[PDB]
Amino acid sequence: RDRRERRLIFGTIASKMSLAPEADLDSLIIRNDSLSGAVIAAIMQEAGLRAVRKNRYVILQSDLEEAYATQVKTDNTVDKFDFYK
Amino acid sequence: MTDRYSFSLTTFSPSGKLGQIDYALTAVKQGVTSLGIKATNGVVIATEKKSSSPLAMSETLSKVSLLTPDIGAVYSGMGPDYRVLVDKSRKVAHTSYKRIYGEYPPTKLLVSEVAKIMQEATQSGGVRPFGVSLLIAGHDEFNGFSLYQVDPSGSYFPWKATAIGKGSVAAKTFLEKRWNDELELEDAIHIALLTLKESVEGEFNGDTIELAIIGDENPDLLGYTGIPTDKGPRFRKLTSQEINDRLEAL
Amino acid sequence: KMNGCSGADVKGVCTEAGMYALRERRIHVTQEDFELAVGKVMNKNQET
Amino acid sequence: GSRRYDSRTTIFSPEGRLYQVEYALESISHAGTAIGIMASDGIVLAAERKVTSTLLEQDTSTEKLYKLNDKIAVAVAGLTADAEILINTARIHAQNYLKTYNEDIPVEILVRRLSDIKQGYTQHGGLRPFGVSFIYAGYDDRYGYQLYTSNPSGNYTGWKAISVGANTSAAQTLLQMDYKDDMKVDDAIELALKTLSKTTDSSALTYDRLEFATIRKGANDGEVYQKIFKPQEIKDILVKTGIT
Amino acid sequence: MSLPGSKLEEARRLVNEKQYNEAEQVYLSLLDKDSSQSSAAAGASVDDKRRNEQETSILELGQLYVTMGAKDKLREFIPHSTEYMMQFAKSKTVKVLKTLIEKFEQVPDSLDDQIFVCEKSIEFAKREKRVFLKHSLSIKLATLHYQKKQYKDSLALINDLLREFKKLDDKPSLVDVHLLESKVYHKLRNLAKSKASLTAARTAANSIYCPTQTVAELDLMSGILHCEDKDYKTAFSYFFESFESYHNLTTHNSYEKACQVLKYMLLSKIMLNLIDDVKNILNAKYTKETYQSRGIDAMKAVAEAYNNRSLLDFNTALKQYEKELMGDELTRSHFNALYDTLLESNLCKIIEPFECVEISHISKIIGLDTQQVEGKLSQM
Amino acid sequence: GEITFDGIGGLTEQIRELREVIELPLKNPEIFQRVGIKPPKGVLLYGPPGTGKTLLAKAVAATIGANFIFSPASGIVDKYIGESARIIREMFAYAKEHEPCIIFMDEVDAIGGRRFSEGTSADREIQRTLMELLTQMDGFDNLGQTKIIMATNRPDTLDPALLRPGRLDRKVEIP
Amino acid sequence: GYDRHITIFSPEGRLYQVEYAFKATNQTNINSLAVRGKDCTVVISQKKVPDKLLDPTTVSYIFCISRTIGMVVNGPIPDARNAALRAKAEAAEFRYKYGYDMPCDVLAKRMANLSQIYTQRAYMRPLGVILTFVSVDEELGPSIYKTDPAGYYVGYKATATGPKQQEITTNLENHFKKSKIDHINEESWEKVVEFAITHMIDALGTEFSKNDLEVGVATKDKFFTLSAENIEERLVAIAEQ
Repeated sequence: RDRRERRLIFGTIASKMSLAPEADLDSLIIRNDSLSGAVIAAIMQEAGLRAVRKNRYVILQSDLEEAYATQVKTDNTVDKFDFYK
Repeated sequence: MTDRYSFSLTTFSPSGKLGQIDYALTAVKQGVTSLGIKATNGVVIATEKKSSSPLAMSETLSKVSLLTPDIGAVYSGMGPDYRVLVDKSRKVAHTSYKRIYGEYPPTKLLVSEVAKIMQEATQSGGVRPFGVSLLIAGHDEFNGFSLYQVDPSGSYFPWKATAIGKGSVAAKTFLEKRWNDELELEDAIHIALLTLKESVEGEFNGDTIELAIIGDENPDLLGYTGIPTDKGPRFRKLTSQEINDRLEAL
Repeated sequence: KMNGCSGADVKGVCTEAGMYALRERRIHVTQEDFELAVGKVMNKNQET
Repeated sequence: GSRRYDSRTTIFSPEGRLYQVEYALESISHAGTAIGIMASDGIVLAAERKVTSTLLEQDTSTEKLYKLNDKIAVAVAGLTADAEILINTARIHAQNYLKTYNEDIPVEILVRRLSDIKQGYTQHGGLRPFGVSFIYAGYDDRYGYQLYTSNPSGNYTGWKAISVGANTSAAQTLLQMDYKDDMKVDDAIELALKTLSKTTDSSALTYDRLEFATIRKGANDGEVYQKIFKPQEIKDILVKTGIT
Repeated sequence: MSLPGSKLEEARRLVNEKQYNEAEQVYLSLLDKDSSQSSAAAGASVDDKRRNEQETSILELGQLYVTMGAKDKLREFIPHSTEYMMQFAKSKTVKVLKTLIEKFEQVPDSLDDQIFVCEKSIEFAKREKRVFLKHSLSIKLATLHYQKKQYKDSLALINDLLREFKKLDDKPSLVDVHLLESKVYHKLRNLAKSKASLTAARTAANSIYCPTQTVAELDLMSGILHCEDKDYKTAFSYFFESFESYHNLTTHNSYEKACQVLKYMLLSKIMLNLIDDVKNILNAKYTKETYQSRGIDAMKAVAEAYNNRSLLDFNTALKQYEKELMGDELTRSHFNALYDTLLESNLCKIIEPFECVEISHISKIIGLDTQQVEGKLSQM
Repeated sequence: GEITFDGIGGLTEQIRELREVIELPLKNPEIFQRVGIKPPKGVLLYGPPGTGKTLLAKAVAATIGANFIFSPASGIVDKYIGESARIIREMFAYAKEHEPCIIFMDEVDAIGGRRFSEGTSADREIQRTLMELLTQMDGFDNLGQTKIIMATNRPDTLDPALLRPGRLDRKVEIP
Repeated sequence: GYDRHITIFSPEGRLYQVEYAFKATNQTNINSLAVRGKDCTVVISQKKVPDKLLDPTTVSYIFCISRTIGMVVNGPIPDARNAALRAKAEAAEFRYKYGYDMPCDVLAKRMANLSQIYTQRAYMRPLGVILTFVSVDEELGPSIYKTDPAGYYVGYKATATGPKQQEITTNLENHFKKSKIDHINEESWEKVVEFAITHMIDALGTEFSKNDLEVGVATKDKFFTLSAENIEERLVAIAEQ
């Protein structure tokens, strides 16, 4: 992927959802590496799932960052080096 | 899956190639990525190192060791496999050569003896093959600079540019099309840093990256002065602090 | 220009040659489109 | 039948032939096609190489052709790691004869000795046998030039023009059609390059992947000399024969 | 001094200290004056150790000749270097003659001397290295026709040489030729040959290598083709990708090349009409790269005119900034599109109620003259 | 439901986050419509057998008000021709007729697994279950008024194809 | 498992004997902490309290190879005592043949090379424990080298053995980041134990008494293990500062 090329996915999903003006879209394109639109769409969708937990219809910057750490990796077996080979 | 006879080192493989050999490369492929670039005036090697815990010491891990002052080495794989192999390889190099010809072994003789231990590891029963792949870079007065890719099967072949580990196939196409034999060592260092950076972009500094080159003699590393005849060590391992200086000029 | 081209690859390279003609909006396939079509079928047949 | 023990060489197969020898012939065909030529004035050796990668250095490395002594040079086909064990063993035993009798070892003695060394693993002990296709090329004062081939079964057979590796039956027919009883040196070189055109999968017939060595009795002072021609000189004879 | 290495460092500081005429005599004293020993092939002095400092001096002096008006002398100095090609740097004319022509690209110069030099030294003995390298000097000729604004001679030189471009000379040279070929049909309003040459350039880009300026131009030429085809969501996607490559060039990038990219990125934002994202480019110093002027700031007022949808503020900044804002040819095609877009939105407000209203009352709602409204309204 | 909140006590921190993505779309579907997102479908509750599987099953349906559907995975894979094909369809048809319902399962480790290439080898009813459950939630018609619940010992014993986003968005361990 | 019967790399490129070798390390469920002061190295191991039929004083997870050198083993006990007697043999034989103090770098490297010999022998079981060697070097100073059951050894600023190592590293990473040093202040070795106890309780989340823990102290040319009464004096010394 590319930093600017992925932004087409970020900007498209963000147009169909409500986001605060303090939300930084450049922090997602730099940190994410080799990911598809399905993972990106789950980030903005989790932001709404984190918003309904707080009973706030407007997604703020806090709900955007808290939703990124959950959807960044779906693999539970990662660990780090714990099991060699 | 099919036949265990391919896995048994005392039994010939029904498929024509020992399954223990092909799946040992998978263990090497699961490891980190190590590569090398052979030029006319020198050979550069670069690899990525295990970070482990955030409190782990980055200066403890050294993946580039010293065999002879004219020959370097780099490995990717298990920790003890390289240690036990080279600890015996340094003894065979001294006994079969330095205790006979009284010098440091050349490139063709040293690499041939390293693969012989892997041959016995894949032959005698009960001894598992090594899970490491050694990329040996050296310079002599006969063949000159040489870069040999040593596979755990025990078969070595010369390579101008090669890579091992998970990025073996990925960097092989890169190093083939990017690099040409007519270039120098200075351009080889910059290309080695760009290809290795593609493996992980998190930390490219000298803490997780080791860099070493081969070339002419260094008078500061000889340890003694007054003899013009004996040249200094041809191998120079760059300190992690000096690696960052090369990265700023990349 | 090729080696051991099967009957499936002949119909494939002719299909590729017709794709470059649609981009040029020409009912005829020019000789330039064949050189681009042969280059694709050689790499496609080389894989696997 | 359904019950087969391939683990130990000591267990006899229901058919009577060890299965390790059956599939060892496949590993020979998986490697490059090597063609030996036995002539009256010398021995012509031409063979391809298994590695097709351009990054590998084929000028300074020989995967098949290896020189045992001045009068004997052999071409190995099989596992590379298992080949160096038998190559060094053949060179140590060849020097023991020269260290004792102060003479060059005949071909028939070296061929029969190496056949039993490979057979010793299958005959006794649990060690793995090494399937390898050997091309035996040498000269002596007894029978003259002798061309022998070592099968994984552990025996040897005399041959005039023989090929191993891929297209074994295809290359053997091409050599016999143009075969000559005298086998002129200049005709044997053109016969090798002509057969390697159809047999090898590479139609361009690159020089870097070829091993060209020619033995000639008409050398200086009437002696048998072995010269290993560099790949740069291999490209020259391709133009003379009409390949390029 | 009387040393080849001392005259280079000493005369470097004498340019701003006194003048460039006295410092020029220092380099000329190393070339013609004295320096004769043994035998060598040079054409001015005689030595094997003077070839390094004399050819380096020509590269430094050649840049000062075009700036100070000495180009009339420099054009005849290059063909006199033919004798150096048989000695210095073991032939390799591409490392000398091509660099001397490159000196004319940085400093603005007329096309009379730039074309004469490339067709002069090629006729001398330098053609021995130019046998297979004749494509290099041919590309420099076709490049000079772009400033001439004549695409007939540039296209003729390319087409006749296309038969030798496929695997007969230089493999990566294709993308460099196919890229410049797309600019030929771009001004000719031909989208069939422009997209075809760009497709062959982008497809073969993975089969060969290109420098930083060429790779970034592949996206610049791809995104500019989305102006007439609309689809402005993916149009700027290729514009910001090229800016990342142009930002790291620094000195390698000029002021005009980076300023046009800033105008191309803001152009797609106006067509897509995003008010929050158009000002973030000028606010953030990373994407701005410190480029601001009257015409650059006028582009923000164009996007603000779409908010209220009025032609009063649209034509106000259009006629006042026309010296700059209207200087670009690509944006000029979009000015009438934005003029008709804001006008059509105001016309629908009149057409929505019942018809049969005074035309003079229509011009008062639009805000222009009666003759100006009747011409544009009847056009739609 | 049946089981009350007093038995599931101690999970309140986790249950509070689960009720927001479950109880809310069942009661007022217009909450997430104004935000522009979609509620999750699958929620994985895994732990020791018999501990937390029965309690959390009937407790969620008690607080929401939706009917309790218990359809264990042990009623799927058998020896029959197309059994798992008609089990999910009839289960989807029952949830389509009555909106206020929530489907619960048990012992889903036997119907899962990725094999190697994610085909069928000597297991007939496993692959038909893996694909059909994927096509119901990601298809044109999903269950917005019905949530799919699965129970197993460990999530690593299931098929990663069903653990991807779009179907199962929640992994909750029962300690 | 057709290929599972033996110890080889398997067709999946994964060693299944290492899979159960790491699981045996947590069988005892003992959490230890190893920290290094400026001039000193202090290690602390959790001492489990069995029933009245056993002596807690005799129970020790930290073995003394020689002076200044110590070994922290977390895992199966029968493999710990056999490796403890073996590690001491290489320490004494190295001081004879080479006549030099065996450093913890080579001491962890020798066990790593000896671990492959265990895997090389099909009739011998590899070490299923966690070998953590600490000492004070004359040149490098305090150093920690932990040998994994697979033979990996690398230096650690502050290491740990247990399931809580993830939480132990987090609290100790920000502590060394603000000071930008890997050593604890208060060069006096008596005060170093105060921090080693403080940072461990907050990391593990459970406070322990003198009978639930054991504290080793490795100084220059001296090594000793604090008794039950000396550990109680450490908790009292924390309040006095």
